[PDB]
Amino acid sequence: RAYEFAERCNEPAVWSQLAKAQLQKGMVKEAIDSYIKADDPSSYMEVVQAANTSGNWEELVKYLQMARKKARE
Amino acid sequence: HNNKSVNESLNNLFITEEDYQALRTSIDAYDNFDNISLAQRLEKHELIEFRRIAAYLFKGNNRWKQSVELCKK
Repeated sequence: RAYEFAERCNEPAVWSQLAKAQLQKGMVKEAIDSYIKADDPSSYMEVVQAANTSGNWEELVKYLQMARKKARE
Repeated sequence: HNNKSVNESLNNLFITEEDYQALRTSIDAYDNFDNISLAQRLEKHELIEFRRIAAYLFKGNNRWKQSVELCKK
């Protein structure tokens, strides 16, 4: 239901909450799609920490490439 | 008054009566119902108008790149 409610509306906060929920549920692969539509570079440390728990180095590359254009760190 | 149960009952009655005009009026005037289950039920009604209304609901739920592939059949 949360995915459909997020598809109905359009707000980066909802996608950020969905990403936090997926991280709490351990869905690293589904957490990148929750940041692509949100473009939120924050909380990248937790995403990187959770990426080590499950090898998903195919979508995190695009997430970091998009965050590079938002926070030059 | 946009009641969820009343909307669902009217949609079920329109499905039973094979009506798609009052269904169009209901989906255009009100949206307090589960569009996904209704679309999944309409796409299996073997009629063209029902699957068109299902694709309309799918595009109204901002489910882009999905309703087009569904109606492509």
